[PDB]
Amino acid sequence: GSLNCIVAVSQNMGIGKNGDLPWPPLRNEFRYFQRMTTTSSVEGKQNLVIMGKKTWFSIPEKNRPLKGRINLVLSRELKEPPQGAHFLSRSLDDALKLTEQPELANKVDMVWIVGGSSVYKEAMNHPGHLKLFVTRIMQDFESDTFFPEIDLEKYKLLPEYPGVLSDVQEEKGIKYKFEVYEKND
Ligand SMILES: NC(=O)c1ccc[n+]([C@@H]2O[C@H](COP(=O)([O-])OP(=O)(O)OC[C@H]3O[C@@H](n4cnc5c(N)ncnc54)[C@H](OP(=O)(O)O)[C@@H]3O)[C@@H](O)[C@H]2O)c1
Ligand SMILES: Nc1nc(=O)c2nc(CNc3ccc(C(=O)N[C@@H](CCC(=O)O)C(=O)O)cc3)cnc2[nH]1
Repeated sequence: GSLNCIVAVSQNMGIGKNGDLPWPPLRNEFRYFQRMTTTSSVEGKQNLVIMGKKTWFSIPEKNRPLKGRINLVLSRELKEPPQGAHFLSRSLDDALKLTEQPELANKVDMVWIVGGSSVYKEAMNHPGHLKLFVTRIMQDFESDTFFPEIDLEKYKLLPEYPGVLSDVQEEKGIKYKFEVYEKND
C-alpha cells in the first residue's frame, strides 16, 4: 500500500535531544500523534507503527507498547523485539514484507513511520504514495538529531487536510502548525 510519516520538527529541523524531544511536552500535539497513528475505521484491524530502536526507548516505558497500534522496531543488531514491542525487522523492506505475511495479513489498516532520522530519510525515498504529517514547532530548539530536508522536486505542501487543524496552535506558550506533504512518485 502507501506509507505515512509523522514528525514534529523545530524551526532548525530538530526532532531529538538527549534521547527525548527538544521541546517540553505538548499534551495536545502528543494527542494528535496518538490520534493520527491510532485512528483506524476498519473494525478488526490496527495501524502498524514502525520506528528505530532509539525512538522506541525515547517513549516512556508506561506508554510502551503504543496502545491500540501494532509496534514494530527496526534494529540490525537485535534479534528479539525489545520488551513490550510486537515485532522486530532488520530493514524497512522486511517490515513492509511482514504486512503480507501470516503475522500481519489482514491485521494492518495503515502504516505509520514514526522512527528516527534514518527511518524517515529512507521512508521519504520509498516508491509509491507518501504523506508526511509534519508538525512545524515554530521555535528553534537545541537538538542532536534532525529531520532530513523535504525534497520539493517530489513533495508538495497540501493547503489544508481533512481531520488536521489548519490554524497555528499554541500549547505551553509554544506555537506550532500542522502540515501535510505528499508525493506521487
Ligand atoms: N517527531 C519527533 O520529534 C521525533 C520522532 C522520532 C524520534 N525523535 C527523537 O529522535 C531521537 C531518536 O531518533 P534517532 O534518529 O536518534 O534514532 P532511531 O532512528 O529511532 O534509532 C536508531 C537505531 O534504530 C535502528 N535503525 C534505524 N534505521 C534502521 C533501518 N533502516 N533498519 C534497521 N534498523 C534501523 C538502528 O539500531 P541498531 O543499532 O540496533 O541496528 C539504529 O542505530 C530521540 O531523541 C527521539 O526522542 C523525535
Ligand atoms: N507529530 C509528532 N509529535 C511527536 O512528539 C512525535 N514523536 C515521535 C517519537 N517520540 C514519541 C514519544 C512519546 C510518544 C508517546 O508517549 N505517545 C503516546 C501518548 C499517550 C499520552 O499522551 O498519554 C501515544 O499513545 O501515542 C510517542 C512518540 C514520533 N513522531 C512524532 N510526531
